[PDB]
Amino acid sequence: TQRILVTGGAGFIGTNLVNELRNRGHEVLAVDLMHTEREDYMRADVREYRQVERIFEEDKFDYVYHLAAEYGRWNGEDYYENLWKTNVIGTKHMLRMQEKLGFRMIFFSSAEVYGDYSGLMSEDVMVKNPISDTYQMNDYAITKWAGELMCMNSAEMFGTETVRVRPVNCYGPHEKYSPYKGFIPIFIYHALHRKPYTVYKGHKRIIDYVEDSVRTFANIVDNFIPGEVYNVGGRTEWEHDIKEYSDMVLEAVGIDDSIVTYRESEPFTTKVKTMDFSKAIRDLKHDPQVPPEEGIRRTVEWMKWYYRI
Amino acid sequence: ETQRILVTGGAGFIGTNLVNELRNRGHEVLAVDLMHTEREDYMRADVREYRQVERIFEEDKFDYVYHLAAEYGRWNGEDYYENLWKTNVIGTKHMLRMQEKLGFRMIFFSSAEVYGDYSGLMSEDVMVKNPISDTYQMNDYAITKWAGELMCMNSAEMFGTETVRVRPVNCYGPHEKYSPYKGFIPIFIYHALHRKPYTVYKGHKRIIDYVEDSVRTFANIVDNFIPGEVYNVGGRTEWEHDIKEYSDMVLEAVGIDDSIVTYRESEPFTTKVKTMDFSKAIRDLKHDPQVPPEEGIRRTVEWMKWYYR
Ligand SMILES: NC(=O)c1ccc[n+]([C@@H]2O[C@H](COP(=O)([O-])OP(=O)(O)OC[C@H]3O[C@@H](n4cnc5c(N)ncnc54)[C@H](O)[C@@H]3O)[C@@H](O)[C@H]2O)c1
Ligand SMILES: NC(=O)c1ccc[n+]([C@@H]2O[C@H](COP(=O)([O-])OP(=O)(O)OC[C@H]3O[C@@H](n4cnc5c(N)ncnc54)[C@H](O)[C@@H]3O)[C@@H](O)[C@H]2O)c1
Ligand SMILES: O=c1ccn([C@@H]2O[C@H](COP(=O)(O)OP(=O)(O)O[C@H]3OC[C@@H](O)[C@H](O)[C@H]3O)[C@@H](O)[C@H]2O)c(=O)[nH]1
Ligand SMILES: O=c1ccn([C@@H]2O[C@H](COP(=O)(O)OP(=O)(O)O)[C@@H](O)[C@H]2O)c(=O)[nH]1
Repeated sequence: TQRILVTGGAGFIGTNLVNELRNRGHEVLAVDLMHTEREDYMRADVREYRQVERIFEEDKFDYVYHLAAEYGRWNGEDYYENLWKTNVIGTKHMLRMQEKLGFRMIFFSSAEVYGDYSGLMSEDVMVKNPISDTYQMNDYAITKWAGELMCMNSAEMFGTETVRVRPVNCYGPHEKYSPYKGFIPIFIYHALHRKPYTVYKGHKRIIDYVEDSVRTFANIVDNFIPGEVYNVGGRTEWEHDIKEYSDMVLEAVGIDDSIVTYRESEPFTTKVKTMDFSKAIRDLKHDPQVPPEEGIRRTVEWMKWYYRI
Repeated sequence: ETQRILVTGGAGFIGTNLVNELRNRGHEVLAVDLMHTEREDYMRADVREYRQVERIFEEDKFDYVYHLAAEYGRWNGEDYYENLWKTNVIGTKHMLRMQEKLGFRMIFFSSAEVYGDYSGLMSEDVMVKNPISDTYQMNDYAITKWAGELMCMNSAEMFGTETVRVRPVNCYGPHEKYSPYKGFIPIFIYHALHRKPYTVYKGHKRIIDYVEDSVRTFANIVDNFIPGEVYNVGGRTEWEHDIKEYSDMVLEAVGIDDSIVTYRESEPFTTKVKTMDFSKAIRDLKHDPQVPPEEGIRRTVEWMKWYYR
């Protein structure tokens, strides 16, 4: 049993991951940007080196899961000061800590680093494909790619031991609605309130249920390979177009699509994210159990409970 | 037509030379930098601070903006990374938000550091068609310049902003003060003029460019501005030399031997060779440097003797 730090530990993936790691008997400190009522929790703004160093003055960590971030492509454009300071300077503070202390780190990147690539998003597309294939389309995507490069330069210069993960389209319990969240919680919250929402038809995604993904994220402790990078998401065969996902939300809520406005495609948005999960299947026992239809049913149920509907 | 031009980083090395070249052509030029000075047509503005950026534009309308404001140098970037990311990236995003509102034309200062450790001809299209692993940026400073380029291209795509990117290479000459964080030329010159020891890492090659030549090329962008373009600006492909050759030119111009020099094989985490292609600057920007390294180094030795009395 390891001592583990989860930054962004009060977020959506963070909350789920902290619970998964604790269920495995790890000792886990959750750190995030606000005070909470949680146990084994500490506020630390990762932009502030003093507050990052204070996390490490208490105890030694074997593993650090670094999720602390400004999340979302349009959040990143609208709040870019917070984005760059948190996602990049915060990551560099974590790397300076890792170079001093020698913990193992799991860096949270994003499938947004593949840009608008139309082919199979294998991890080696960010190695052997022409650079123009994956040009990042928004500041958020660039912060995650800069993070990856900084992790590799730290490894080269100081022998730091880091695994990078590229999460994909995660949904499920502990993801609150806001207008800056992804499509699934937008669709569910709006459908639950009979409020109109837009479907941009011309795109496809693979959605991953958070309970599955954090199982895989937690498996990195059991087979940690310094220098590696993994796409972590659902299954290649779970790819759907956006109307298919909307129709699953509406069916689980029990209404038709009269509240839906159909548009052809969202500008400046990736068309398709056709992921390859073969490396996670190989090294991390990746084996997701909850496909979109069942996952959306569970997420509708959780939001009804959470919002006291 | 005489233009109204803003130069950020206008009290720095290239900035001071560029402001002078532009004013000599009869442009109206406001210089902006991080400190108060005695200079005329000068304003302090910290480009990290949006309010201070906005204030630059509340007085005057600018036709062209040369954006040089930056934390310069790979080792400076590692040692002062907070300042690096906030100035080089957040500052550039503030300038792009201003460009989106006001519609001025911008020249963005990147770096040949964006080519990483590439061993082939560093043509601009290496950052387009070559495998991404060929040019992985090796330090935070290099990443900030590549991030800036991507942000410029995303602004052009989303808002129709008109930007030319330049990749300066290894610039030297008058108005470059010595510090320990400067590049190899002023380090060699200053130390030699003071009989102070310095190291030569032999296993590298560079092409060095005299600043009065480079700013003539930078000023020429006003006369032929092609939205979306990117140019390497430096000396000539055939001015390539190994580091000992440059040391020997400095020592000869000072009038001493190399007893102050310690020879090492190669500098870790440092690009081996920067074999630049200037064919695009020759085509579009009348690039025609008059001052090769031998003569350039003589003139720079002369200027440092005057400055440091
Ligand atoms: N589908 C996905 O959700 C997805 C996809 C790709 C990448 N990611 C990445 O996975 C991670 C988790 O995403 P999420 O969906 O849980 O988002 P989230 O916003 O719910 O989680 C991020 C957490 O980081 C915290 N945080 C922000 N700035 C901070 C700071 N300065 N100091 C400390 N904490 C700070 C936030 O308060 C939040 O709780 C992020 O790194 C995100 O970029 C997620
Ligand atoms: N000199 C070279 O060989 C070379 C090579 C590649 C790229 N570049 C780029 O060219 C530009 C000029 O380089 P230089 O050699 O003249 O360096 P320099 O440091 O002399 O010039 C940069 C200037 O930016 C100013 N500055 C820094 N932070 C600022 C802030 N927040 N607000 C306002 N001003 C700020 C500095 O005070 C300085 O005067 C930089 O963008 C640099 O990265 C130079
Ligand atoms: O209201 C909406 C929102 C989104 N969509 C569509 O749903 C798809 C998914 O969009 P999301 O923004 O949820 O997800 P994206 O994959 O585009 O990026 C999102 O998830 C991955 C993260 O790394 C990014 O930061 C985040 O913005 C897109 O095709 C979008 O057009 C709608 O049809 N309607
Ligand atoms: O004291 C020094 C500093 C640098 N260099 C070498 O000079 C070259 C130019 O390095 P600089 O940092 O000036 O520029 P860059 O590497 O960023 O092009 C590199 O090969 C360095 O190894 C050197 O021999 N001695």
